[PDB]
Amino acid sequence: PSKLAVAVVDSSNMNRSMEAHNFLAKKGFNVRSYGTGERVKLPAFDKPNVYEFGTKYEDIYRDLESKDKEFYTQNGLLHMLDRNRRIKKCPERFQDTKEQFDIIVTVEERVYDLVVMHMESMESVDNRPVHVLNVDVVNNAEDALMGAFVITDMINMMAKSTDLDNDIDELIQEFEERRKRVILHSVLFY
Amino acid sequence: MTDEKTATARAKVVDWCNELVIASPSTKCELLAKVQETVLGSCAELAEEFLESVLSLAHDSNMEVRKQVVAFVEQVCKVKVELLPHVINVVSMLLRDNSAQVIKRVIQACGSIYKNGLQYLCSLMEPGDSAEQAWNILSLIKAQILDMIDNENDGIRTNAIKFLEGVVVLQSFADEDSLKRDGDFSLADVPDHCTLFRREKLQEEGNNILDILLQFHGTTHISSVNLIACTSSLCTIAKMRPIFMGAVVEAFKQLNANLPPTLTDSQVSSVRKSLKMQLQTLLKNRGAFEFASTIRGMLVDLGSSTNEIQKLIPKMDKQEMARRQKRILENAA
Repeated sequence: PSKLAVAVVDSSNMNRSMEAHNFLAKKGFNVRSYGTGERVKLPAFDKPNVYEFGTKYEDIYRDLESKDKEFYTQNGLLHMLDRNRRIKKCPERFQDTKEQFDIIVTVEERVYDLVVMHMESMESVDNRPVHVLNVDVVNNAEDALMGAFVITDMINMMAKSTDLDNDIDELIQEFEERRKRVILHSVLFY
Repeated sequence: MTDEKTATARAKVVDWCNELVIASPSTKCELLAKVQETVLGSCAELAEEFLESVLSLAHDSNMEVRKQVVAFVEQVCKVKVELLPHVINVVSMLLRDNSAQVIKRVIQACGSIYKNGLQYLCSLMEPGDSAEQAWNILSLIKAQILDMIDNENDGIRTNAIKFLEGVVVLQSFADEDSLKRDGDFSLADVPDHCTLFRREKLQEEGNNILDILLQFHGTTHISSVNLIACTSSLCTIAKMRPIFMGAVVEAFKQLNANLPPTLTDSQVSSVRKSLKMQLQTLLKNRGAFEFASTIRGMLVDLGSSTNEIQKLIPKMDKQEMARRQKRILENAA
C-alpha cells in the first residue's frame, strides 16, 4: 500500500527470510531478502548441505533430488525449495547487494550484528539512514512460519504511519509490549 | 569536428521538457529521470541550457517532484560542479520546505554538495563574485542544518546529525593516525592562496559543531535513534580526526555511566550494542593509544572478553610508543 522498501535478512536466505518475503510480497510490499552467511547451509548434525550464494534454487533442488529424493521429501525441504524458486532465481548475500532500503529486518541478534558490522564497514555516500530491526525467529519450519506472521504484522503497523522516522520508536515500544517481544532497533547509513 | 549525437539528444530532451508542463506528477518524475540520465550522463553538454527548466520544478506542489529536483542538483555538483552557484540557491530554499520528507532528502544531498562545493571553490585561483555568492549560500546551509538538531521531527534531527559529521571532518586537519579513506579531504587540502575563507575560521566552526554534538550526545531526553546516530558520528569524527579522540572517548564514558532515563530496556540494549561497536572501531585506531585502558574498561562493562579487546589493539614498535608516550607527557605540562 505505502512506498516502503523492506529487506528481510537471515543466515541462509532459505527458510526464515523466504517465509517473510513470501508473506510481505503477498501484502503488496516492495520486499527483498538476503542471507548473511558465507555459504548457503541446509540440514547428520556434523554433515550439512552446503552451496554457494548465487546458486539457483532449482540447481539445489536437482542436487538434493539426485542425492536422496526421499529424505528431503520427508523433512519438507523440497517443499521449501519450491516456494523459494517461485519467489526468485537464486538466494542472495546481503554483504554483496547495492540495493537500498527504508527498513531492514533481521531474524536473530547474530544476523543483526552481521548486517550492522557490514553497513558500518562501508563509508557513507548518500548519507541516507535506514532502520535495522531485529525480530527473533527460532530456526525451524514451524517457528519460521509464525515469525513471518509477526514480521508482516510489524511492517503493516509501520506502513500505516504517515511519518515513520518520527513515530517508529513509539510504534516499536507498544508493539513489543502487545506481542511480548524484544525488538532491537538501530540506524545505519548508506 | 562534429556529428549528430548532441542534436539527436537535444531533440529528445526538448520533447521531454515540453511534456513536463502538461504531465501528471507521476509522469513528471519518469520524465525527469530520463532528462537527468541524458543531460548529466549520455550528453553532459546539455546541462547549462536545460538547468532553469528543471530548477523551476522546485516550486511544484508534489513533494516527489521536489525530491527529484534535489536528486538532480546533487548529481550536478558531482559531474558538473562548475554549475554550483547556479543551483545552490534552490537547496537553501528547499531547507525551508514544509514537507519533512523533502527536508530529509535535501539534508542527505547537502553532504556531497557541501564537500564537492568546498573542493571546487578552494580550487579556483581567481574566484569571481559568483564564487563569493555560492560560498555565502554554503555558509547559510551549514547554519540552517545546524538549527535542525532542535527540530521537532526525529528523522530531520537524524539527518542533520549525519550532515554535521562531514562538516567537522572537512573542517579539521588529518594526521598520521587518521583512517586511510579514499576521497578524504581536510583543511590541509585547503590552499593558503584561497581568499574566500580562512583555514582557522573553518577549524573554529568545526570545533563549535563538535562541541554542540558532544553536548547533544549527553542530554537526558534524546531519542534512541538520535543517540545512536550521534554516537556513530562521533566515532567517524574521532577515527578520521584523532585530535578529537579524547573528547569522544569521554563522551562515550559519560554516556555509559548515565543512560538517559527516557530509553526503554530495548533502546538501552540497542544503544549499548552500537556503543560497543564504536569503541571497538576506535581501539583499532593508532590515535587511541593514550585511551586504550579507558576504552578497554568500557568494553569490559559492555561484555567484551579480555582476548577480544586485546586482538583489537594495533601493534606498535617501541620507538613509535616512546614518541607517543613522550608527546603525551609534554602535552600534560
